[PDB]
Amino acid sequence: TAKKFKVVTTFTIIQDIAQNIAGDVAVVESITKPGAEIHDYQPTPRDIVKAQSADLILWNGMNLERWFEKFFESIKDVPSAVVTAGITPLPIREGPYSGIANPHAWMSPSNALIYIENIRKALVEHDPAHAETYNRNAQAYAEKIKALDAPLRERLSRIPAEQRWLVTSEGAFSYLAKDYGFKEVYLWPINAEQQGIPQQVRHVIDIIRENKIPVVFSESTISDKPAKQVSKETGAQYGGVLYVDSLSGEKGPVPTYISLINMTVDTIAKGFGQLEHHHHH
Ligand SMILES: [Fe+3]
Repeated sequence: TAKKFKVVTTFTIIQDIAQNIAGDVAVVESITKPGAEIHDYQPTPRDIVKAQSADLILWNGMNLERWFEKFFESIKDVPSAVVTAGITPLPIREGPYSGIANPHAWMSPSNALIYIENIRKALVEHDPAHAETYNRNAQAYAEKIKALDAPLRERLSRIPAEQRWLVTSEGAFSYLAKDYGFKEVYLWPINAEQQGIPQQVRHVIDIIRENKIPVVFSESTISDKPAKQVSKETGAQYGGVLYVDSLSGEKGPVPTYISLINMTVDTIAKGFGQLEHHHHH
């Protein structure tokens, strides 16, 4: 058989999901590389050539990729497909992007089942010669995602309802927090060049003090300094780096979509746990 069906995605979470559905019969490549900021990414000549060479382009939609529309004007005769059809959007409530959908829908495992379904449909339509391989790989991979729900829930189970505050830098965890009963606090609603972050840093400092929230987090594609400022001024621990916008590289700590969900939930649970330094009181 000749060269495989080539799929190009806008960022790495879609790439890894799509690659599991594709298995060995298609090659899935990501426009943005691990670690790169994906909201205001600036496409390069490599990105255009890679997209022009694909047989299918997958993107998130929900205004995640602010660059995609201009980028896509420069690609001729490549079909695109949004992978979030059927997602129920949560709105951004503050800032210059109030009213636009919060696009980080993949942070909910049960939304991943909708991503998988939409990717599977797109692949079967545009490469029907391998339809049965996509359908079987999509089914098998949905079962892996469904098996995550019960252990993720167990991992968070000793944080009582009123202590479940998720304090992060980007408000990128709203779909995860909704599924698992967390109240979200963020330093900015969504990545962008924007006013109001120093103000919000001080608003969040007050919320942590009033509710005795023990931990705050940052994310892997943005600067950890505002979160460290919050930790310094409140006494809350800096709980480390959460992954939402990007996987790591293939040899780093978060190589797959499932690992991103597990590491993020585990890092959250470790931030609330009492297993630090201990004395005999
Ligand atoms: Fe984001």
